[PDB]
Amino acid sequence: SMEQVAMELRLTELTRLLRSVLDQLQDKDPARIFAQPVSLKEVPDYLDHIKHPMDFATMRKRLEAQGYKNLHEFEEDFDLIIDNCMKYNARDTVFYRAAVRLRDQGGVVLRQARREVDSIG
Repeated sequence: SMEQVAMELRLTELTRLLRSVLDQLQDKDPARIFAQPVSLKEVPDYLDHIKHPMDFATMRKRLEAQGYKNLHEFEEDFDLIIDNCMKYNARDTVFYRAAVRLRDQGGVVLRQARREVDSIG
């Protein structure tokens, strides 16, 4: 149907905007701490602590399959990155501190993303 095509075009355009958001958030992680999944070879107990692991490569896979339907779903995954790290790692660690800085700097990007998503529809 034409309606299905129009819905698909909307999803494609959201995917474009989320890719730009993702790129901007990942720039706020210049140490690449959050770039890849925590390795279960190197941290073998991780899944005993963290039930829903997340990282930027994993988000990028979902994004490129058009697997985010709305900004809320995308933000859920970004918040998992931050929140998982702030539980597994202590306050005095470069990991925790990286997550705080990513959260604080990412807030700005996400605030305007929400306005754009709403504005453009």
